[PDB]
Amino acid sequence: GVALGATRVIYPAGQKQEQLAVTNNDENSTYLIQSWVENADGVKDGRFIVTPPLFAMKGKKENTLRILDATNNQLPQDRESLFWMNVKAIPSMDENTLQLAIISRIKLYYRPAKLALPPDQAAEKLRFRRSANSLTLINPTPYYLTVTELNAGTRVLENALVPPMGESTVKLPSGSNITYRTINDYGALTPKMTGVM
Amino acid sequence: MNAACAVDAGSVDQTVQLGQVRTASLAQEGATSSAVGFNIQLNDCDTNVASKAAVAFLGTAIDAGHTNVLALQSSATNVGVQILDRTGAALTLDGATFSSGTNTIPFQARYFATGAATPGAANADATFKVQYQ
Repeated sequence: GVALGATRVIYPAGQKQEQLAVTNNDENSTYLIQSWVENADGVKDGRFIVTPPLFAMKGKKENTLRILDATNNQLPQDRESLFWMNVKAIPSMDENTLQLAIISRIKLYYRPAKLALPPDQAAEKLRFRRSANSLTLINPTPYYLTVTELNAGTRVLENALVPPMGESTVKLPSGSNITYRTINDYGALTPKMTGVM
Repeated sequence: MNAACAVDAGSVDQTVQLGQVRTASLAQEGATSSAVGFNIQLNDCDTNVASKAAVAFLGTAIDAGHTNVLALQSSATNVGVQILDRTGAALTLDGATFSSGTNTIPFQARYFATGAATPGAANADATFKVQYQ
């Protein structure tokens, strides 16, 4: 039963390392743990180093992964960059069976040091434009917005990941009153916010 | 404050028991066996973290014709394993087919024949992908 200490990692520009806990809650199971970082394209990026990239957990254990900035200061400095932290748990072996490795994937936001807007004010700047048969979420802020519990009047819409100074586009069932929550840096749901399409 | 989930298929080492391969039920291509149920557990986490997650599978297809039929590990042949959702619907193995008791994800598994199945044991591997919101 391998788990992670967070659902996302905020990496502030300037830090030599970032830490993420990995655990196994099962005394009976033994796991090989393989970890790596991918970009927004799902391509294995050498821009963030994880140590140990490979290690073993024989039973109930906790190990701390170290996430290292190897970006050579080449990422954008006016917005967050999206990366994906990948942690694969490979179980020790055993009659007709299916056996599974488990990949936990969590967001890794590289966050530059001098953004004007405080992260806590970002979610309230989200704008919604109506098209023909769709709804476009407009993000004017430098932060990735994970939008969830999106409602248009009475109908419940799909969840969206709206990129900084960019946009995302869900489908509409065809109300004007919009409600939505987002997930903060601590992986917690914000209260209900209202919008206008 | 919120941690990810402790993932568990089966009871130990992510190991799921399959039924036996009866060749007389899998005599032709397209033939399927009975489906065994299994659960994947997302433990030790907030119930809104677990439910709001997007899950997918990833494995080697049996052939190009059957991309949702998982191959075997040699030793029965002409047959692989297929993974179904809660109600009996096959799922992909390309690792890009999401999306979303407590914190249980119910699945089924069954054998998909690609021809006259030869007797032998069926042991299959795959990877389960949990991606958090």
